Amino acid sequence: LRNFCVFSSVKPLDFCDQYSSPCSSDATVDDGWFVCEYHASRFFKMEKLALAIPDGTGNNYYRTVGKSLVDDKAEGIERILIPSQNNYETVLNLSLLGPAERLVFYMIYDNKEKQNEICQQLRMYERFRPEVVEELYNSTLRVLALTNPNESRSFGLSVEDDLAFNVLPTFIQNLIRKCVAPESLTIGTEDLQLRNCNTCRITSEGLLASVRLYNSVQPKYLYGVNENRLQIRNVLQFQGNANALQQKLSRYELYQINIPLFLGKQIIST
Amino acid sequence: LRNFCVFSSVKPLDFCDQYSSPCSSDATVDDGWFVCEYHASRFFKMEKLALAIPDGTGNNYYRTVGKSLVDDKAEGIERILIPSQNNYETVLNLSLLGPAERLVFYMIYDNKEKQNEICQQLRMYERFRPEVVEELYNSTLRVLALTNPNESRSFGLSVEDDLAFNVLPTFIQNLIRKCVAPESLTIGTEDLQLRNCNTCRITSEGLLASVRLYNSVQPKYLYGVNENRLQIRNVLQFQGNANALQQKLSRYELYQINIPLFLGKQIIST
Amino acid sequence: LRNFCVFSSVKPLDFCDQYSSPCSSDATVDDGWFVCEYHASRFFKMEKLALAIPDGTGNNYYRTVGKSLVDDKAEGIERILIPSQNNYETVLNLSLLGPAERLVFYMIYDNKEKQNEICQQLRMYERFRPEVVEELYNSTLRVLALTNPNESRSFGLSVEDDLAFNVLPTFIQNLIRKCVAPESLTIGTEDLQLRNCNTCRITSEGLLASVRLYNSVQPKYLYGVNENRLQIRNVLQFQGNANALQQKLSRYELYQINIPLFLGKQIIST
Amino acid sequence: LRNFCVFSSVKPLDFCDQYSSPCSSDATVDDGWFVCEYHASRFFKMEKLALAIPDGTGNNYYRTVGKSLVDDKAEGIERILIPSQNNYETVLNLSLLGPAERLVFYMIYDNKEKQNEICQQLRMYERFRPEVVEELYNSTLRVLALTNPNESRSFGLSVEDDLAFNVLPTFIQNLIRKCVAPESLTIGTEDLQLRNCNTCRITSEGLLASVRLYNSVQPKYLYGVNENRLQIRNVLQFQGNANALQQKLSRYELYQINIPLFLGKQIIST
Repeated sequence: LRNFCVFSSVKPLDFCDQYSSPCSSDATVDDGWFVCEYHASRFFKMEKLALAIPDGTGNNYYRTVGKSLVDDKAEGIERILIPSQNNYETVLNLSLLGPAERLVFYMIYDNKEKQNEICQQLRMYERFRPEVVEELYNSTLRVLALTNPNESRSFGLSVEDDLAFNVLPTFIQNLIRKCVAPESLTIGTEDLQLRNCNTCRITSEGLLASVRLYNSVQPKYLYGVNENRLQIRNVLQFQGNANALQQKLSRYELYQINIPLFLGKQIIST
Repeated sequence: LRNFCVFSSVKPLDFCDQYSSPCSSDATVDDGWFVCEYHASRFFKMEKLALAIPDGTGNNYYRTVGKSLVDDKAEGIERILIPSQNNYETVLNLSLLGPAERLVFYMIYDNKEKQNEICQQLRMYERFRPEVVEELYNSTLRVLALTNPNESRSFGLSVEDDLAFNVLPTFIQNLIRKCVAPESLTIGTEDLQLRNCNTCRITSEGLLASVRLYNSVQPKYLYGVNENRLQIRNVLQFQGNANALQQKLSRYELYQINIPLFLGKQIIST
Repeated sequence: LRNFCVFSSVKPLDFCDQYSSPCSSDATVDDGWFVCEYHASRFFKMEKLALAIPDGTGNNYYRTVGKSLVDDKAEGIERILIPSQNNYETVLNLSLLGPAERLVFYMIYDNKEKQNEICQQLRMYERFRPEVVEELYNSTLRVLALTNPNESRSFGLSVEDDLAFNVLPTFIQNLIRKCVAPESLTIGTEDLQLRNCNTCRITSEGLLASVRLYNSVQPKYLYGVNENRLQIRNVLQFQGNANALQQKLSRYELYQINIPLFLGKQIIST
Repeated sequence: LRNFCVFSSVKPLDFCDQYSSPCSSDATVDDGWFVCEYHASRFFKMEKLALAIPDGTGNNYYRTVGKSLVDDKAEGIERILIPSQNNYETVLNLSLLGPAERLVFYMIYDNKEKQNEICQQLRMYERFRPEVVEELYNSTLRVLALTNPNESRSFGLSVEDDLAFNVLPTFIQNLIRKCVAPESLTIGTEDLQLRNCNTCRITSEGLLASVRLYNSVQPKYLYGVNENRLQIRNVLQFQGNANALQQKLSRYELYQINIPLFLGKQIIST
């Protein structure tokens, strides 16, 4: 598979003489997410980060961790990172999306009736090109197949967290497992406390950025804005020169104020 | 003051025809620590980091935060970042240090009797050069003068934390204030939750890295090691190629596993 | 006989259009083992070594000695070099092996009932090629025939060692005699003390590497390992440059740390 | 020191216009013996061998071990490897050696009266060149200085072995320590059983090859023989062709029949 993104198979059904998928350059690497950084940012509101664990000899074990794009001012469903099967249609706005993306989302969340309804309603597009549904269905199925199943992963000390996790679809479970790093990682015979505090939570509505931590990240795929419209809203600004703002302190190494997803514990077998 | 480091005035008392202070390049910037990064790393086991707070217009307010160099395997006094006046002599090993550094440490912690004893015992060095004690005392005094005193700073919800903080010397109090960032910062009219969890603690023995978080930082001033001696100790290593170690994931942006000092809350007045 | 290995006659019963035996290049020399070095390493966990005894004129008498591949960390049945008829099925894992190898092992250890059962159960393979059992049985029988019987060989000063040796099958007895060198060899009229200490033992469970000597041998047929799987286990390493590790001493002739099989005494008649 | 051999300073006292020391090529490496392989073979009847201990990462720790040149037919003082101060004069035949070698041996064994007597008797050679004794004495002293002093070394389970070892001179003690390998070596936290049996012994007469093991080593510095003289002595020879002598078995890797010096246990600190 040259492109591992589950949304890479989405194409204009009407006419595709020359179309390029919007997947980013990371869609060609098998990091286990099966979602490119562009699509993850667009849908699940997160980016990818690499976490390196050293051993003592000079070898590094690498892991993926999600970086939350949710600001501290977001409320309600705006703080939901990955929606669950109970509210994915409302959170992702499936009615507004195109039929191909809607079918892909239905197949991801395992809605057989919706899958059949969309497939039967999409047959009239066969009159344009004879692979409107066949190749899309096959590609999505072969992408989802790779997600099917002494390392252990716990997502909280409470039973309700485990119940919320085990009712999610297999693709969603794999995405959450790959995007959420453990607070404490037991590797070999030693425990590494990556963080003593959590930043995300798993509930009946999916994976949410429950903690309202301050986020100062600049998205590299969601930075578009309409300059033609006039926006009138109060903000706060600083008065002073470099002495008052202490601009010289910028010469030091900057501490990034971001929100990586940390929750639960992980056991890595020998 | 071209050099703001309190230890920059320490010179060989016997002979100083051509001597260069070991202060790093950051000793010439007035960041409020009054201790260079080299000396802070050597004594208080921490480095300097810059924290930027945006406003909304495009201006950044900069602050200093300490980065802990204490590993999770350290025990007891090895986890003490900044010792208090009760145990600074034992923690810093004053009996092993030179007379000039010992006098500087005595003056920092306000031990008048020790100051007078060292000054009277150091008079025999006047026979080499007539400024063995005078210029050192004057420089240390003028450095300490700058540390003398609606912004507020709380270092915990418990009374004992405040009692431990207010019994420290003025220089130590200023260093702790400059090196420890607040968990939540109330700026203007809004609260920014920099971190929901703490990484350091203030007790009767000073500022300690109480939380045994995993540290993967490489000191840039304490990396020396004797290769001639043979060291025999068990460690853990990873077996596998790039596929097993997932080296390709290194192409993503790395999340730094370090321990910045976060504790208490801060109120910044308009 | 171009190939003297007893396991060289094992072939895929189903289809053998182009099959090459895994016997090593030493299978074509009649050293008396009747087992190639590859198969000896695979089953009995030993390699072949040559021992030369000079006379005084310039002629050398050559003998074979087994080199143990068992490490000092092995425990229990992992230290068994050549299993006896009491536990050969468990040690060699006959239930996991193919029917041809199982039949060969049954014939080696003289289990007539198992031989007949396997021969009658293997008749259904005659429908593929008409020599599934006939040629294999004939080759194994003609190989075993060569092993049938004032030189003397003692395998210990205790009676139980002799009792353990004399209850073994003829093929196993010949293999042990050829692979185990004497501690003291009486040749002509003089005794040569090859070794004052023993390295192997013969008991009711066969020939075992009883002595937990350190083994630093690298097998040349058992060096395969799966690099795709991640292995997490603590080991010990040395810190230091060539001066600390004394790498220059590598210019001298190296003393090989291996475990040849030495036990008992041998009398060679004129 | 370009040449670490203690006997390298021995020169013809009468005339040295063009003289080359008989030290071998290993005299320029600081292996801790301070005796070249040629001189060790000539006097103490042993050669040098390298022993490599692996760790688990890929680094090897190297040690020196003595290889005994004493045959199993030697008797009495012919089996003495390193003589002690009680019988070094008789074993080494000091009365037959030259004055320079005799003085070097006296200084090695710490015989002050003999040293002074030889130095005063060697003054008449000052009339040839003015450094007959001065440079030799200085070189021998500076060589012996390097031998002066949680690793531990035991040379037997009996008290008499320790008493015999501790009464030897410092140079002899260092030579025995460097040339005798431990039977069991405790490195780090694990024990490596290099050999379960000993090959040498330490007694009141020094280090001896007590065990009459068969030796088939060919010395590379003591192979000279007078072919002009006729030697008449009975030996044993083998009758037969390659089939009777089993010359084909020479194709296997040969097991060297030599006698490395193994005795006691060694503890290597971290």
